[PDB]
Amino acid sequence: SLSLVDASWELVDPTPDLQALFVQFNDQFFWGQLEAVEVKWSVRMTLCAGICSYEGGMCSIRLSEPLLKLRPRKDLVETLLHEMIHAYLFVTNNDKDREGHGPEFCKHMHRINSLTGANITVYHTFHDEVDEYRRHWWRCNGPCQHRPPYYGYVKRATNREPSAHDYWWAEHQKTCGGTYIKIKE
Ligand SMILES: Nc1ncnc2c1ncn2[C@@H]1O[C@H](COP(=O)(O)OP(=O)(O)O)[C@@H](O)[C@H]1O
Ligand SMILES: [Zn+2]
Ligand SMILES: [Zn+2]
Repeated sequence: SLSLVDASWELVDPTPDLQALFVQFNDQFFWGQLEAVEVKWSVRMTLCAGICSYEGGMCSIRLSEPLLKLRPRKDLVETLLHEMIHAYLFVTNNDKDREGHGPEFCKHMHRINSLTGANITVYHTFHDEVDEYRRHWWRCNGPCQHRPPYYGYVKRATNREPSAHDYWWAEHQKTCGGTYIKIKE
């Protein structure tokens, strides 16, 4: 069975094996196609539970140890599978939907949920979180997408774009110099 909803889905895993999960899911759900993709824990990241970075090539996934270590297994697994769908669309040159999570995303999302009983979702909060999260997102198109601890992200409560108004702006200009493309609000 490919079912993931077992006894232990709603419970914290003190010793997750992220590499093993990746290998398993590449084989079971992505037809082996994610060979070039790598997956790492971050002990530093907090703006996102999960991210991808694409060299535009090699694809990287990062999972937030701060946000996931104490959460139920299901949240690690659903976050990882969400990121692997983005990775798959990148690897297969099928990431041309206008939306972040357009029809292509929902096909894999819906399909993997069918196979496993999981609930991968198009939103990037946890199912139990309330509505007190920042909705306006930018991502830098410079090298800092790969750079810890923000991976290019800026998440704000209003449409307040990254600018010289920001205390960190001059630094980012020197250390990256990329431009902040609007994504969430
Ligand atoms: N040097 C940096 N380069 C790029 N982004 C940075 C840098 N320093 C901070 N940031 C951005 O600023 C955020 C921290 O801002 P914060 O101090 O929480 O104020 P705000 O209320 O504007 O979010 C980070 O999450 C990241 O998006
Ligand atoms: Zn996503
Ligand atoms: Zn940048």
